[PDB]
Amino acid sequence: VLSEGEWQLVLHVWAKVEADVAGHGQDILIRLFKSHPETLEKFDRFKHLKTEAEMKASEDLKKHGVTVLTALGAILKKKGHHEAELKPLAQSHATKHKIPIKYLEFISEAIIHVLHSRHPGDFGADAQGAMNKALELFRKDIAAKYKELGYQG
Ligand code: HEM
Ligand SMILES: [Xe]
Ligand SMILES: [Xe]
Ligand SMILES: [Xe]
Ligand SMILES: [Xe]
Ligand SMILES: [Xe]
Ligand SMILES: [Zn+2]
Ligand SMILES: [Zn+2]
Repeated sequence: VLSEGEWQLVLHVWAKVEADVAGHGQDILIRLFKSHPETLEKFDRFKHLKTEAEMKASEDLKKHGVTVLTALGAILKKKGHHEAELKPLAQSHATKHKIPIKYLEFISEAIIHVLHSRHPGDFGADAQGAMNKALELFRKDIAAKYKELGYQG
């Protein structure tokens, strides 16, 4: 697990995301889709977007970015005691959206990239390491639920 000092790094950085949830959310989803266009295919809602300019122009995509970061923020704020918040998410992503664990790894990389881009002064290697650990813990617990339900990977 994360040490107290590492959770402090994560939660203090997260406060910076909360100062502009829509901007960070938009940037993270665009970075995911550009870096890994195969992830687009999983969203019937977005698969029509073919270019980066189209992604930037979509109000619906910006709305979903808020949904994603609001859910992730609720989880991080539980400092690992996130069973009630994580369960519904693991269920829907395994059984309904059918999202492989690898794509959760890809979105974790996009989050780190955007935090670095937006906060070059604030988000040094120690915070980056701590954020990586927090997202790993998130993935580990989702993966366990996937395995339970017979999806895993
Ligand atoms: C940071 C990790 C992620 C969080 C916190 C997250 C959160 C959510 C939330 C809260 C919803 C709406 C409720 C629901 O259906 O459960 C949702 C919908 C969805 N998510 Fe995720 N998600 C994450 C990663 C991903 C990834 C990597 C993909 C695909 C590559 C994905 C695919 C979807 C799809 C297809 C929907 C349904 C969208 C719609 O048609 O309305 N999610 N996500
Ligand atoms: Xe996001
Ligand atoms: Xe998820
Ligand atoms: Xe994640
Ligand atoms: Xe972010
Ligand atoms: Xe987490
Ligand atoms: Zn890829
Ligand atoms: Zn707008």
